[PDB]
Amino acid sequence: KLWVTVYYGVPVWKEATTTLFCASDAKAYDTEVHNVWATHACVPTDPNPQEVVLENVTENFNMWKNNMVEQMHEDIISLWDQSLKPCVKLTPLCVTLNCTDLRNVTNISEGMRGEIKNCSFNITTSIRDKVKKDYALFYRLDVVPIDNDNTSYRLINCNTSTITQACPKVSFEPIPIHYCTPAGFAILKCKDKKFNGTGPCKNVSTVQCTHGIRPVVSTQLLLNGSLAEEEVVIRSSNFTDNAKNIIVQLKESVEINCTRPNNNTRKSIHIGPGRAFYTTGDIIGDIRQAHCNISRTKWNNTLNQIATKLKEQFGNNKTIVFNQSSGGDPEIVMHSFNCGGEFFYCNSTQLFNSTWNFNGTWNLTQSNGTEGNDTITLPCRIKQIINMWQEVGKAMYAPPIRGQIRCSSNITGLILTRDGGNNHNNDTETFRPGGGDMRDNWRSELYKYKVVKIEPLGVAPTKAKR
Amino acid sequence: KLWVTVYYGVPVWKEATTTLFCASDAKAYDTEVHNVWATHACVPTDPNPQEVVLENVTENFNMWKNNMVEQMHEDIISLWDQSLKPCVKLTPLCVTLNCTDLRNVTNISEGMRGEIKNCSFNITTSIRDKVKKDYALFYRLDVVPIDNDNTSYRLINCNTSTITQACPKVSFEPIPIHYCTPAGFAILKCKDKKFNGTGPCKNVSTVQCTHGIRPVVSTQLLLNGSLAEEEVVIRSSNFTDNAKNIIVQLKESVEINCTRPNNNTRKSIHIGPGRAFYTTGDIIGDIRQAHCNISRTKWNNTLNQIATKLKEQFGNNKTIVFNQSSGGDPEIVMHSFNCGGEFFYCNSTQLFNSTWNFNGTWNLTQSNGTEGNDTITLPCRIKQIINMWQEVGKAMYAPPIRGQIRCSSNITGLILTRDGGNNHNNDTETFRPGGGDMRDNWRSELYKYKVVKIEPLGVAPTKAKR
Amino acid sequence: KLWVTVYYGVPVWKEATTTLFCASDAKAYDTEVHNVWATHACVPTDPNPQEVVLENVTENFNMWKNNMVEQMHEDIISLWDQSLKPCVKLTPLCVTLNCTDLRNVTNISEGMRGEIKNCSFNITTSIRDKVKKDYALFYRLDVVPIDNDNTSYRLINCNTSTITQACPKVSFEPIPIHYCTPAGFAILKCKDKKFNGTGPCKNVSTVQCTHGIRPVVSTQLLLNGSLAEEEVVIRSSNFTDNAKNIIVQLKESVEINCTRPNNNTRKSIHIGPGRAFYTTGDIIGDIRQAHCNISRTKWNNTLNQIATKLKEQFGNNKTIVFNQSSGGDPEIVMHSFNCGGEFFYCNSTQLFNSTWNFNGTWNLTQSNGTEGNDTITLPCRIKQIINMWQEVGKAMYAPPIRGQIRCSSNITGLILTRDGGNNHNNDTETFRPGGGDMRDNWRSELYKYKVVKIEPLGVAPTKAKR
Amino acid sequence: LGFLGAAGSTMGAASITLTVQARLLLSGIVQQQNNLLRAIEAQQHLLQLTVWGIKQLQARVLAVERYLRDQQLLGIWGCSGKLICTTAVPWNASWSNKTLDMIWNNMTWMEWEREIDNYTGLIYTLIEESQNQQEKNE
Amino acid sequence: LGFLGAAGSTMGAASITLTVQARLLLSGIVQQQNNLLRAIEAQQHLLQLTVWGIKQLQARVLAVERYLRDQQLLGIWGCSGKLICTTAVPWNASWSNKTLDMIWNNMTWMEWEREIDNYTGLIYTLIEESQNQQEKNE
Amino acid sequence: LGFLGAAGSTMGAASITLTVQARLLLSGQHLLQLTVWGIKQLQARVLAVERYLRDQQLLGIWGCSGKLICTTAVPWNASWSNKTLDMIWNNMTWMEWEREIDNYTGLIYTLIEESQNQQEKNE
Ligand SMILES: *[C@@H]1O[C@H](CO)[C@@H](O[C@@H]2O[C@H](CO)[C@@H](O[C@@H]3O[C@H](CO)[C@@H](O)[C@H](O[C@H]4O[C@H](CO)[C@@H](O)[C@H](O)[C@@H]4O[C@H]4O[C@H](CO)[C@@H](O)[C@H](O)[C@@H]4O)[C@@H]3O)[C@H](O)[C@H]2NC(C)=O)[C@H](O)[C@H]1NC(C)=O
Ligand SMILES: *[C@@H]1O[C@H](CO)[C@@H](O[C@@H]2O[C@H](CO)[C@@H](O[C@@H]3O[C@H](CO)[C@@H](O)[C@H](O)[C@@H]3O)[C@H](O)[C@H]2NC(C)=O)[C@H](O)[C@H]1NC(C)=O
Ligand SMILES: *[C@@H]1O[C@H](CO)[C@@H](O[C@@H]2O[C@H](CO)[C@@H](O[C@@H]3O[C@H](CO)[C@@H](O)[C@H](O)[C@@H]3O)[C@H](O)[C@H]2NC(C)=O)[C@H](O)[C@H]1NC(C)=O
Ligand SMILES: COc1ccnc2[nH]cc(C(=O)C(=O)N3CCN(C(=O)c4ccccc4)C[C@H]3C)c12
Ligand SMILES: *[C@@H]1O[C@H](CO)[C@@H](O[C@@H]2O[C@H](CO)[C@@H](O)[C@H](O)[C@H]2NC(C)=O)[C@H](O)[C@H]1NC(C)=O
Ligand SMILES: *[C@@H]1O[C@H](CO)[C@@H](O[C@@H]2O[C@H](CO)[C@@H](O)[C@H](O)[C@H]2NC(C)=O)[C@H](O)[C@H]1NC(C)=O
Ligand SMILES: *[C@@H]1O[C@H](CO)[C@@H](O)[C@H](O)[C@H]1NC(C)=O
Repeated sequence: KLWVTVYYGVPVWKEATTTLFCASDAKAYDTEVHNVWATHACVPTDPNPQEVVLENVTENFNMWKNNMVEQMHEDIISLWDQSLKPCVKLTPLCVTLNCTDLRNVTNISEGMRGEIKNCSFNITTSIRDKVKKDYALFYRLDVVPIDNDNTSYRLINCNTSTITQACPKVSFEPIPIHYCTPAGFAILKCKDKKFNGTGPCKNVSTVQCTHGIRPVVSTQLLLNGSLAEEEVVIRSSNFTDNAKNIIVQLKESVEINCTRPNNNTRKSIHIGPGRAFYTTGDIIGDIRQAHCNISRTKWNNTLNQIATKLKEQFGNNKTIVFNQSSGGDPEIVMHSFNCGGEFFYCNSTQLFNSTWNFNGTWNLTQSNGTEGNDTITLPCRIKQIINMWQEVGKAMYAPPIRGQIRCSSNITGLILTRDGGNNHNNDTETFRPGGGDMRDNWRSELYKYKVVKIEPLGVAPTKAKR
Repeated sequence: KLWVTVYYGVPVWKEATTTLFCASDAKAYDTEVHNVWATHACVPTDPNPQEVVLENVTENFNMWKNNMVEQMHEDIISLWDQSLKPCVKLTPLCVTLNCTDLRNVTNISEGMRGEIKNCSFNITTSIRDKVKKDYALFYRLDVVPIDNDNTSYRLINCNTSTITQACPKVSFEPIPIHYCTPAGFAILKCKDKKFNGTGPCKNVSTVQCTHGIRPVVSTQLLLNGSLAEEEVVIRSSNFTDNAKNIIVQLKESVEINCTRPNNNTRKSIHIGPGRAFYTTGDIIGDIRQAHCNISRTKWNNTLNQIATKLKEQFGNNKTIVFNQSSGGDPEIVMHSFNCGGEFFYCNSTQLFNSTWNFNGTWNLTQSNGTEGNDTITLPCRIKQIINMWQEVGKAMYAPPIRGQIRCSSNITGLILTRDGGNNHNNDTETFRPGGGDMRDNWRSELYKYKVVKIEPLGVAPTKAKR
Repeated sequence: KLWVTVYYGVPVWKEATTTLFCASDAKAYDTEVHNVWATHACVPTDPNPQEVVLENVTENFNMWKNNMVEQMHEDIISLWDQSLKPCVKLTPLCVTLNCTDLRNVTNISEGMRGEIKNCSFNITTSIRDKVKKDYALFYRLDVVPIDNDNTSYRLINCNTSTITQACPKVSFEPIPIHYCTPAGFAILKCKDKKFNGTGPCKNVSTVQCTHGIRPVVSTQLLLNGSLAEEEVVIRSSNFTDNAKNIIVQLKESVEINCTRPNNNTRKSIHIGPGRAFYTTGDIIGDIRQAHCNISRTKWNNTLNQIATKLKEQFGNNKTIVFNQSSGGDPEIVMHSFNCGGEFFYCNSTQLFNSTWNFNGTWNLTQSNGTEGNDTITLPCRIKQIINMWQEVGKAMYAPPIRGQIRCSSNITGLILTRDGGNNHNNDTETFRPGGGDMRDNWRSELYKYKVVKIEPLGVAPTKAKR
Repeated sequence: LGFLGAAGSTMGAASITLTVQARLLLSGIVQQQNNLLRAIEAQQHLLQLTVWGIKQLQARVLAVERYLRDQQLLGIWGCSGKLICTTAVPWNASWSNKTLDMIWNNMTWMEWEREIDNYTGLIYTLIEESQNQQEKNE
Repeated sequence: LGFLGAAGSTMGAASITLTVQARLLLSGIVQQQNNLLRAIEAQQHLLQLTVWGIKQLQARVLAVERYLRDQQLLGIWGCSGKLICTTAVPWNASWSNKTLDMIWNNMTWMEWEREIDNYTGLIYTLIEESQNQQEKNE
Repeated sequence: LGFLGAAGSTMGAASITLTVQARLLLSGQHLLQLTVWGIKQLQARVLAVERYLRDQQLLGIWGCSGKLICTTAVPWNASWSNKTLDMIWNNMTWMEWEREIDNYTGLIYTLIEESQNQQEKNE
């Protein structure tokens, strides 16, 4: 016969939900200037990560019902909300605008672009009685013609919602963040080389904190993200359901060199007591449109790796099409992202123009001597006013940045969307660029982790009497 | 000789104060009525309430200095304030109004009521140079004549303070709430059939959570409340102090059938980016004034019941008088309450017109065959703008409700006010309807409960040496 | 041989930092009047202070890097911000003003002072449609000549900084506050008769809480403050450095009698829905400048008391000089303080014009033949608009106070600044009134206290085996 | 569940049987209900600084404070064990000159615990000193 | 640090001289981490309330609540001593008609407890009764 | 006598009065609205709790589990400012004992808990 015996601290957990906090070690905290929203809050990261490897475990994972995704989704949203809340309100600047073409019709170097507009307008000063007729510069993407008049114009989202400009001191440069659980919980990491996103996992490890994510939001192509191993891996909730999105993770980084070749002046006008709207003073030199530099050979090779895996997914006998984006709002239709606090919108038509033949590929572009037409130049433009992706209202103006701007980053993943139709016997599966969701960018990064609560008390029948 | 011996968990409580939390079952959450001024914040109520009978205790109670009254008072105050705080601000609409008759002079069915006013006015929208001459509808109770010309009007509360309309999605239907103490405390319930409100109590029962209150605030009357047993009961701090109020608890429910016989249209006009004022579009059909249906004999017999208890209170040889209230602000002067998100103001005269003699009563009207002039019809009217009862600021506007409105509820209690004067030898004690206090409605509910802290540790000499 | 033995609850503490809370006593809560400062938030102070004297202790102190001085300053700033945050906003009243001399030219009793200005202006009323030309009385300090000419005026801060008037119901009368630590910490008090601010201390005591501070912000002077016992003590961060401020504590109180001999009317004008600007109605009777009354021989006794201690600091053979600050901000240049919610600015030039000599000093004023020219009378003036001392923004307005204002307070300490120059062989050390710092006022109050964490766990070898 | 129903019954009669049986029904059931409520609340989440979230947060903070305080009190004087604990302190008859039979089979807890509301502080401090003497011996 | 690697190991083999030492090492490590967190935060005073400040405070409150739950249970049924603890209730073999050696050499803690959850109610209630029993035997 | 009264006295006398300090650090205006000092007090009390439970945890994890006094099995290393007994008991204070046992105190703590695990392994 037996009497139960208890053991506190047995290896038992249970799939659960809880709250998490961040960690920004100390490199961001060292500067102590232009503090980013995340820097002045996160607890210093523990210098030595602990990753205990688990054996003889086949825990099931499913990233499409991962609680930590939604939680961190509303986290980032609320953080931006409070981070921008206290600074300037831009509601009084919504008036009629009297605009000219650019600085002058005198153009050398592209011609009539229309991207400056030299708009003039009557405004009220800090003193209630005093009023002044002032002028400012605006891009085509930041102004709508109104009253059927060549001179008349207004901001885009006046008749819709409100605007509050970004608050100038704070930087928009992301930093790594480590989610760490409170005691009594742990995070499980699926370490397998290949994982489709749902199912049992062989290589399982236990950690107390995630690796730095460095939160970046982009449309069409992931940036400064993580890399796959030995191949490109695709994840979908239901491949047969073409309505859902496709997640692509690449096995090599791709260097992207974007720049804004324009010398800028930050002219500051007051509209109130503390209200100091910041606009562009002028441009020194020619107006060269912002663009991104990309290698041709590398792009082909990586996109061909995608082609093979995508073929493998939906049966060998297929022909692949990469049509451009159907339409809609600017973010999803045309590649957009952030760089040095300036939001770039790049026309990636030439990026997706490919029709792999069931019988024409498997030969990469191995051009050794190139020294020439090898850079893919992207026509990129600027929008200063950006609204909430999901919320109809809640807009934000971007203050201009003085001087020259240039980033260079690491393309690590793509967002794809299959469109059905006449592809059954044609076998012409068409994939278009996607985006517009805040959760997917991070779904691409949190699939490997899942949280479990730790229940240490355990019972075992044993013949020992007290 | 003895040595003290200690016990942990002796039955010892003590008069105390603490914080409490709510428990709204699951039913409102099972309906997703979108956070009706207190839904998702409450913990699920325990399935099985525990009401341990107390024996051989004569615990004293006094409801007039029960603190939880005040605590839940301020709870309700802040809870309502935080619900209406994030939605629409309604200052800019305060202008001059140009108003007609009702909608039209074509009246069949009551004549010149004046309750629609088809008021027109110039206003400023989101874009602040396109003045819009718009119209809407308002009741005679909602609008004051400023400039006694003919068609010059303003919203009553523009001299006083500010207005913010109720936020349309949230409903107003109250739901039961259970106050529950944290551990280490308990609530004592006086279970006696008749209790005057202060003194020792014979039947005591300890629970941990109160029964659902379903917070309802009404004046001159108590609605969907609790019932007494075997008799009407009557409570007052100092009966001789005629200045204090009188709370009356009834032993039967009384059915009341109130309705708003008008088909309504919710016309929505924007005054800003997110600012969308909601007004009445029009009325389909005749304009029948809102009213409440009440049985005669029930009312008469229950009024007889109260009178007998009242001539037990102040000596047998008395003559009873029920004059209408003296005057003052609309709430206490004439009856008012809420129904389906519309605040009704019913003219309370036919109710309190009674002079039950010292020698004419003691026969209830048990009229069998009635089938006729048996319904007490109440002239009821609408006010859309309601202010804070105690503070002078903080007023709200009530959005119109489309379609037909109709409630039917259970009258359970009364508030009365003794007026002194020439009643000494006349013996003509006069009582009028009261109200205007947020506490008393709930004083009528929380009289039986009182909170006590539990300190378990107790000492007692005993001859046992360690 | 030995085995370590653990002991919980031993006298080891450690230099540390933590958070503190205030105590206002039960009586402040009992008054329950307008929640002056933070009367309710403060916990009721303990009836019985506990001050365990510590012997055999030489603990070092240094007040210049005591963190609680910084903590107290930030706490006071946050409390003031919370108090003024919901107060009426005063941004619209900033217009041109059309001003006469004061009221009338019928002066008797000082002549052309200019302190009323009976300024008229054009301002919008609560209703946007109606605009009414109103007036208001303003002190000469409040309005600067603007647009030159003679009859155009505007408030000192408009483009530079917004203004929000003090909420009227709250009062500024300070009350004692007791900082109390949470458990696990203690405060050490240096009880020595004379302490120069840094070094070891003999007489020490551990206390549960600090004594009431009754925070007072004053310039060039200290009012309602702690008094040194049996000596006058002079403290400075660097005696060698002239720039470092010098703090002088006194051993006797000095009675000061300030008043505002004018009978005032609070005329209230609305500028919005809840916006009710409060201005002065008029003055009943003659207009007399505010005047503080001070005894001669007593102030002089304290001037000689300073002299002796000062020439004991910087070497015997010196000649002492008292000069007023030649250039300063209006608060910094002359004396200012608060009284009954009215900020007085007095001309303390007759308190700082003394040239103490090396010979003939040490003889006090024993004038028995007084009853006469024995009162130093201070020319004092009024400013209603006061701005953050440090931040260039956030200015407040003082509402006028009806009737007569009078104070009588307790002068206890000084702030002085040494100025270097031709004083080496001249030996003419010159000292000037100081101020303008929020910390220094409370640096004197918290000099004797310092906080230490308490770590109970200690380990010590002992030969006992388990 | 398992609340105090022995208050009416004389201190002694409750102490002999009811206090022992109720002890666990008072220590475990109350804590288990609190644990279940916390677990459902944590899984539900929606814990924002709203009018209600702050209230229940303070509620559970108070609960843990009161429980921990009792454990510290029992632990400091040697009741690191359970309900029943003797002591070395002799009960001074000057505090209360009453026979055990009257104290146990005539008088209850509430009435008696109020009667010592002057001697109680003296009693506890003496318990601490006796505990120190036991520490010296061992 | 010190997280148990016995999650894949067979409950019985892991329990005997393979997991007991690690369990206490894990507790010591979590205690050290908590101490490091509470000291650095007190030195920085960066705990001012903000979204992240609320998120970390709640997490700390949850952690202490949970640990106190575990210790509370552990004490209230008589195991105030160490992780391993016996008890008096005979194990009704009906719950799982299975033999000891096979279970110890083949079954692991996670899969073990998930098919015991039905009878865990019964065993814990029997335990509290055994506590009552021995306390009214003493 | 007193919260820090023992300080001046030698460690041995401090041990006799060490229970008055053990009663301090108890860590216990019931409503806590988000106003000013109210929340300051809430944060302060929340800290104090961790302080106690940290010290409590160490005690239980060590071979002590029981307050005010607990003895061990690790021999005291000469290297750890060894003196005599009359020196370390009748001559010097807890406050300034920490001064020389400070880098050693951490070494001693690691020693005690390793031995405590080792004795559990032997049992
Ligand atoms: C605060 O207290 C101080 C201390 O009492 C007051 O200032 C003191 O003022 C006295 C003078 O009233 C002064 O004593 C003089 O000291 C000088 C150097 O030590 C001496 O030179 C002087 O002798 C005479 O000559 C001076 C001119 O050189 C004259 O100014 C002075 O009045 C003396 O005059 C002599 O002759 C006349 C006519 O015959 C006769 O009436 C006089 O009595 C005298 O015989 C004095 O000895 C102190 O040195 C001063 N002390 C300080 C510290 O300054 C000060 O006024 C008080 N302030 C207030 C507001 O009350
Ligand atoms: C509601 O209940 C009351 C209580 O019965 C009813 O009141 C009254 O009933 C009596 C008996 O019918 C009436 O008395 C009459 O007295 C006069 C003079 O004494 C005389 O004509 C007869 O003796 C007659 O019985 C009495 O008038 C009547 N009211 C009074 C003043 O007490 C009452 O009718 C009920 N109904 C309603 C709807 O009010
Ligand atoms: C300060 O300036 C204000 C103006 O802002 C003066 O107020 C105005 O004073 C005049 C003269 O008394 C008032 O007119 C008078 O009205 C009465 C009543 O109808 C009438 O009988 C007189 O014949 C005369 O017309 C005027 O109403 C008043 N306006 C306001 C808004 O108060 C004020 O007198 C000045 N005070 C001083 C001391 O200079
Ligand atoms: C008018 O409201 C407000 C407007 C602005 N700021 C506010 N701050 C608190 C408010 C109230 O809570 C309040 O004053 N109210 C009165 C009592 N009330 C009722 O339900 C009720 C109304 C009429 C008759 C009987 C009961 C709830 C609410 C409407 C408040
Ligand atoms: C309350 O008091 C009554 C009256 O003494 C108790 O009823 C008696 O209790 C005793 C012992 O408790 C029994 O021996 C009697 O048989 C009971 N009956 C009578 C005569 O009333 C009652 O039990 C007490 N309640 C408690 C538990 O406090
Ligand atoms: C502080 O230390 C001094 C010095 O040891 C103590 O004074 C001695 O106290 C003992 C007993 O109380 C006397 O026998 C000695 O004559 C005292 N003087 C000496 C040794 O010079 C003092 O008691 C200590 N006080 C505290 C509070 O610790
Ligand atoms: C346990 O006993 C039951 C009796 O019905 C039997 O069916 C079951 O097989 C037994 N378990 C084993 C594995 O022997």
